[PDB]
Amino acid sequence: AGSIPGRR
Amino acid sequence: AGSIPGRR
Amino acid sequence: MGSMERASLIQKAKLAEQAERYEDMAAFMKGAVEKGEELSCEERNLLSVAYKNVVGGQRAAWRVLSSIEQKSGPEVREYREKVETELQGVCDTVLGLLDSHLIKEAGDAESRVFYLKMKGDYYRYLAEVATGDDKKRIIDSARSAYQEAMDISKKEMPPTNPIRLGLALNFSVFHYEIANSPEEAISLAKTTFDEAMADLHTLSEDSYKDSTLIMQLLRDNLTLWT
Amino acid sequence: MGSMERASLIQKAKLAEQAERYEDMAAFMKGAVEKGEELSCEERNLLSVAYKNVVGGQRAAWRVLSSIEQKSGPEVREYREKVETELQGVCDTVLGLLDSHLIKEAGDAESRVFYLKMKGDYYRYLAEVATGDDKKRIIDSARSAYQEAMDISKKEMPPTNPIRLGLALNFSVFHYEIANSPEEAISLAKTTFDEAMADLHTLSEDSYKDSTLIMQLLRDNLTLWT
Ligand SMILES: *Cc1ccc(C(=O)N2CCC(CCO)CC2)cc1
Ligand SMILES: *Cc1ccc(C(=O)N2CCC(CCO)CC2)cc1
Ligand SMILES: [Ca+2]
Ligand SMILES: [Ca+2]
Ligand SMILES: [Cl-]
Ligand SMILES: [Cl-]
Ligand SMILES: [Cl-]
Ligand SMILES: [Cl-]
Repeated sequence: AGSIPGRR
Repeated sequence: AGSIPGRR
Repeated sequence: MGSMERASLIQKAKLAEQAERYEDMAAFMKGAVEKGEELSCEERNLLSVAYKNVVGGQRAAWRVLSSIEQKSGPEVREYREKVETELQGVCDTVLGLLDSHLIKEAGDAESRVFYLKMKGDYYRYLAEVATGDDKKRIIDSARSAYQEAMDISKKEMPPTNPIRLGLALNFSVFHYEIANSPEEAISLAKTTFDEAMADLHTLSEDSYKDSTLIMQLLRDNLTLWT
Repeated sequence: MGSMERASLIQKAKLAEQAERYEDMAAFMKGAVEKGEELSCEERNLLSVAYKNVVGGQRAAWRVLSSIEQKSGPEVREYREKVETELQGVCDTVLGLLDSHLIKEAGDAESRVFYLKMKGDYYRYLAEVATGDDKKRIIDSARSAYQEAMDISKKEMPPTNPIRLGLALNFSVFHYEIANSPEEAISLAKTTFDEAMADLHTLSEDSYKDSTLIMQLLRDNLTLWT
């Protein structure tokens, strides 16, 4: 289950 | 120029 | 960081991100917040990205050690407790910045939803490692922060707004992973995806890209959950 | 780490590697060395891997900032100086462990060549960032450490020994990147590769794999340099 990815 | 890679 | 200029802290936080020095980036942005001034949209992103990276590495290390601990001297439990305590300190630090005094001074919907989403995220991270007499109160603190941000975002933001979409995505993960409510998780992700789909026709090509990227993350979770 | 058992420090250093917590791993192995006892072959690898990871991230961040600095307020130079100072502190810490008292107590060829190779590596890392009145003396300190390790390895180790091969590889990189001696670098890598090739027939399948892996690294550099 993926949350908003941290970095960019 | 590659040295010995650090981790494994 | 009290002796460094606000602009220099922001300047060095962007340099730290380029160098992938996320602990430095978080310390710079912590000093920028403690100057007492509200954060711009870009500055809010710098704060979020910095601490999300730092706590992300801590969570990954915690899960490695907790898995070894469960498979199994006191060394494994001691070191897991060590990483767990440092993770809780970072979460407490972010929650302290939001409480002093980012949230109370956030009047716009964009800023207030952003900070309340952060508050739910870092209470969710505390909930991932909690086992004692506070576990339920920590879970409710995450739910309460997410719910207030959800209420404002539904009233004040279009269904395609990236912050609104990311909020619903993380709140859905909270329902699935923390609150033991997989049906609530699936319903929120599905309703969020469908209402954003119907609003895509109003967007420019650049905003279209921003929204559909997060919509695919919702789709990924739905495929995993159904 | 003076209050923790030697075995617990070694135990937790292996856990830190699994969790990719390399600063913790280095601190654990620093405490293990400071117990005063010599290191086993495996323990020497734990020490080397820990600090090579920590300084590796510092070097990568230094090169990002130094590139931005060269493209170009004082923020970029200040932050580069900050990372550079912390990199030099880690290198000084490793060199202090080798000098107190790992090297003087290393009598076997395997241990002594290993520590002297480390000494050349961390003086080479100091040389990468040096610009002042010490730059030449730091370069000579790296050359002297590499040369002593080379002399012992040629006398005491077969040409296929992984430590001997890795020593020659890193010494060749020193010649190319630090000493401005690309012809010396190419000659050492070529002679090392050829003499290891002629000794492969003596090895088992597992030792064959160990040696040919490092031989390919020498081949990669030769392809890049010729
Ligand atoms: C809560 C939140 C954060 C970020 C976005 C967003 O616009 N994303 C996801 C990651 C981002 C890089 C970090 O800024 C790129 C696209 C939405 C919601
Ligand atoms: C100086 C040195 C170090 C390590 C080797 C070696 O056997 N290698 C390269 C990296 C290693 C993982 C770290 O132990 C795997 C193969 C040779 C020479
Ligand atoms: Ca000022
Ligand atoms: Ca003891
Ligand atoms: Cl510990
Ligand atoms: Cl305001
Ligand atoms: Cl700085
Ligand atoms: Cl001895």
